[PDB]
Amino acid sequence: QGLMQFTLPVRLCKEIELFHFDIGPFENMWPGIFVYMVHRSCGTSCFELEKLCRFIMSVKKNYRRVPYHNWKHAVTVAHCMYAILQNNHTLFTDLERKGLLIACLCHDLDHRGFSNSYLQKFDHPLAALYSTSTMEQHHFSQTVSILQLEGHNIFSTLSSSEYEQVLEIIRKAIIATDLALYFGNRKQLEEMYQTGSLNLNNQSHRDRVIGLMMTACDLCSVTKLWPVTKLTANDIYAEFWAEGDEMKKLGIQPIPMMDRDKKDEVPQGQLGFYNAVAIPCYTTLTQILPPTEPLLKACRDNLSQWEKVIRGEETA
Ligand SMILES: CNC(=O)c1c(NC(=O)c2nc(C3CC3)ccc2Nc2cncnc2)cnn1CCOC
Ligand SMILES: [Mg+2]
Ligand SMILES: [Zn+2]
Repeated sequence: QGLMQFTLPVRLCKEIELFHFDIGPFENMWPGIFVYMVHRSCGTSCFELEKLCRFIMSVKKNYRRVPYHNWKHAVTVAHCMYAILQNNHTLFTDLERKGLLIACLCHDLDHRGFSNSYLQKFDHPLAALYSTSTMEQHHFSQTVSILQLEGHNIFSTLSSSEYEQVLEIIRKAIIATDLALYFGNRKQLEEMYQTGSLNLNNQSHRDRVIGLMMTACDLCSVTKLWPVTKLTANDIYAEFWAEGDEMKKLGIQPIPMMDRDKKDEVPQGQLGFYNAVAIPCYTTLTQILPPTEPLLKACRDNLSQWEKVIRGEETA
């Protein structure tokens, strides 16, 4: 009952509070870690533990054995959201605490390792069904499916209209992880913040901020200790290159990040990605949520590490 608290070994208990925490190589431990994060950020009364565990294991089952967009990534993204929530606890509603961890867990459901562009060029049926944010609408669709399985409705105690709000929080959160949308969203939040217009009681403003939190959480692999960030970059390029292979099989030249014949220009590509995407992302998020500072700091640190790789002072 509410007398049963989830607990972590001492190192995990302490370090899970750090933005740069790595959830480790033991898959069996990740459901325990997520439940722990839900109990401490939401509460032990937020979800029926039996439903949550059933919902978690179905979500895990619907993640694929791909190098990067996998179950480890879902929990990692949830953990980053947990860290943002714990250090900005005053700024979020009950529905947002409930819904955002779950959105992070579900945000890449049934990812096969291929971008929205590959599905468009392949003419995947999902591209007829969802003309933009294709994968992201599929991720949400899969979330809803899993909620509608017997014994899986973790939101069963909520009123009809709360359930609808929480699903709309989840839907918009998952859609926000379409990076094609992030550039617009970050520009808008940037202008809004500088002008002083930004207003966390304005729902459409809340939506934008949660969307940037999701971008930041989604990319949070660039905010880990260097060994984690460097090893995780191998996994994403494994997917990028498999997709470039598939682009080439369609007789289409892939963009450079997905061409494995450009493996030697990964440090250059990363430098490009941090300056254009990551740094601006965590910068804007740090302005809006000052206590998310360590994400930006660890991002600048890993940039300086890539610079070191370029100049031959570091290996990868
Ligand atoms: C839009 N750009 C690019 O998506 C892009 C790159 N994307 C990533 O590296 C990357 N993308 C995602 C999301 C977009 C798919 C997440 C993590 C990434 N990296 C990473 C590094 N370390 C550890 N885990 C992950 C690389 N080159 N470009 C082109 C150059 O862009 C400026
Ligand atoms: Mg995704
Ligand atoms: Zn993701």
